[PDB]
Amino acid sequence: APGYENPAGEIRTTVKANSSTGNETAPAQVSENEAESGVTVTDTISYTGLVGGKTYKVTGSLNLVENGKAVKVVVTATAELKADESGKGSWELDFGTIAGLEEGKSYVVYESARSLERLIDTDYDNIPDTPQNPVHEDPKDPAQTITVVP
Ligand SMILES: [Mg+2]
Repeated sequence: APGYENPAGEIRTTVKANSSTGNETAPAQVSENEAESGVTVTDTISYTGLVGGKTYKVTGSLNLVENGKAVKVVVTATAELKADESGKGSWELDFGTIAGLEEGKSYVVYESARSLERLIDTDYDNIPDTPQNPVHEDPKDPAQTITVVP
């Protein structure tokens, strides 16, 4: 086949819980009363180095964090999303309305964006043979974290 330069992708994530958004410094926060009432959780996935116009199966997980480690999947969400023509842009993944988040606990979002098509050449025959799949799985990323406060 002709010249095939492998795409090299990166995804970053920002969680929103009700009206609170995580950032580089501090997690999103919801009160115990908000947690009892059901928390709307959405995650923004900022991507670069994807293949323009290609569809990615995005899977997200909301994870209980203890001692800086993800110890329990609370909920997952999934959608098939198209990369912008430039291969850079953002997606929104809607987790819906989450019950049972506990006061004093932190929860972290992970994202996996896996192309439907084979876009990575693993064997240098110039033929792509495996999906492109950047991930963001940082249990200590405050931008992906929700903390329940009194
Ligand atoms: Mg190949």
